[PDB]
Amino acid sequence: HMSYTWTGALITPCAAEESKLPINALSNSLLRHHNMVYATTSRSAGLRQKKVTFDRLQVLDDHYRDVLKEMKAKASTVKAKLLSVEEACKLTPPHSAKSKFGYGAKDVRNLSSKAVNHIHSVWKDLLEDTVTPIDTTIMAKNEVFCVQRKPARLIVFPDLGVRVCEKMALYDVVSTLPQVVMGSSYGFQYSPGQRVEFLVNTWKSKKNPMGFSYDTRCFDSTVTENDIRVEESIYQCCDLAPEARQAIKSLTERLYIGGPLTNSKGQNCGYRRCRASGVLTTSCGNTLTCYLKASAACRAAKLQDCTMLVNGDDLVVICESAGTQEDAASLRVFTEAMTRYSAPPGDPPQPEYDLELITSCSSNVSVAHDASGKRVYYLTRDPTTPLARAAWETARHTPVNSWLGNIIMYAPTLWARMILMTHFFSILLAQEQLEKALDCQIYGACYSIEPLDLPQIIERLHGLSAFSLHSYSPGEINRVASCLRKLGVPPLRVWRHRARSVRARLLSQGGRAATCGKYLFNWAVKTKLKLTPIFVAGYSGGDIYH
Ligand SMILES: COC1=NC(=O)C(c2cc(C(C)(C)C)c(OC)c3cc(-c4ccc(NS(C)(=O)=O)cc4)cnc23)=CC1
Ligand SMILES: [Zn+2]
Repeated sequence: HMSYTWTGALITPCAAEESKLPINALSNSLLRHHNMVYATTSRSAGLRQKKVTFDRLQVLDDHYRDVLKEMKAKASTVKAKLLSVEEACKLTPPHSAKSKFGYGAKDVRNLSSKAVNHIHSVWKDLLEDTVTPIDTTIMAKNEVFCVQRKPARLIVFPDLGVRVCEKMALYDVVSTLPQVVMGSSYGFQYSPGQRVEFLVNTWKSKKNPMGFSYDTRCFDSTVTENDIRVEESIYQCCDLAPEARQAIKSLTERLYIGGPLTNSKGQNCGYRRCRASGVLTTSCGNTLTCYLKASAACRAAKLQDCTMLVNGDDLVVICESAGTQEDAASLRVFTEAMTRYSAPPGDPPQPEYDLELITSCSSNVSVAHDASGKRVYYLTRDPTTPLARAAWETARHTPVNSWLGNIIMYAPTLWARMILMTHFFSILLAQEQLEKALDCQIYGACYSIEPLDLPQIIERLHGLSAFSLHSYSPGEINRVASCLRKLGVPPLRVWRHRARSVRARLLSQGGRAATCGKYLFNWAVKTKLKLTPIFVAGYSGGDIYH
């Protein structure tokens, strides 16, 4: 039961690949230590192949089937609708991978006869064929990081035509099922603001709180045939159209369980026997399989009052502490159970006795103060990776504007407000690309956002408080400061001086730009202004556009 079998054919790119940070005129106003920032390519694919290739041994006990029986009971109350070709076509990202059968994502979005005719033949094939493995494409992702050098992550996806079919069979499923089965444990339903409220209320609900996070060493590669069939059986509990059931069974058997891996150049690289990173059910499947293994492992560990928060492969549990030694013991039992279930860790979990110390989805809770001086909890993260990607997006146009997603998801943070908002707003002013809508990614889902609508969007995700936050924790201040030192980012005082200019330039433009300057940059001025008023699921790898 190997996660992958290989032939020897290399994972090849489509176009030109850049590993070194591209430098332009705006580069130095953000980052000086350019050699620190790199992007991954198909060059490092071989190392990834080695890492992701291992044999999986599973030992399923009564807690596992007990939890599963509960999940299947909740899943049977779900009703899911079969999407139409048109409905599925409209949920396709505009810069999604083109089909091998002619047409592209925009052809799809325009409901073009060539595309719609092809989508109709794939659907017919799924309904009349449940054995033939569906061909997938293996590709190295091009992602930006800071040093300490990671090998390129892999993306395995079926043809665009198959992807519109997955949308027809499972879009309403992956959207409604995780919330029913897992309830408040399902994280992809929360805004960052509601994610905080949940965590804080959870920590406050425990007498002696204890929290930990669980990082699976390459989760996708640990997902076995069993796990994918289990997922299908969960989906099959729903009230589904007969066409949908059949389509789910064929997509599972032919695509989701495994299949052959093809490079961009058309060769066979090998065979997959685990989770495909670029399928509609990647997020949902991973969330179900993580929650199923962790809930069962919580019971195996006899963990008092387990409160989970699962997002794909990221797990955060908050429970009742039994002292640092018994808690350390319990987590070993948990890690033993998780490994038996074929979900071992990279770094084994550590008990945390302070909410602000648990690392949930590369983020953590932190405290600052509002206008009234009231202690306010918000979500932040290490600015290293966001700032390194921001540097890439200063000289290169990407299909995903990470700086835009980082401004959205981390709006009340010190770093996103001071550096990211300032830098990119001066760029948008200079180019007059302020009214131009930009494509970004949130929870793995593709979004087209008008940058001038940012104060409206931020208020709706965090509240007016995000525009009034101050007096940040010294632990947070120091993480940012040390990061600014690492990458060679100008200090915060430089950014406050720059934000005054951005704000002054923004008021002069009037309209939404004046609101942008008034709400986003109010923190920079010595004469403050009275700021007034103006989430369902995660689709990581799912190929979804809203
Ligand atoms: C640059 O654009 C950004 N867009 C985003 O959506 C976020 C973001 C933020 C957060 C918060 C803690 C701030 C709420 C996340 O946690 C829920 C997020 C969790 C994820 C996430 C994605 C995939 C998976 N699991 S998987 C690999 O597919 O199996 C698990 C979690 C993605 N983005 C998250 C940050 C930056
Ligand atoms: Zn039992």
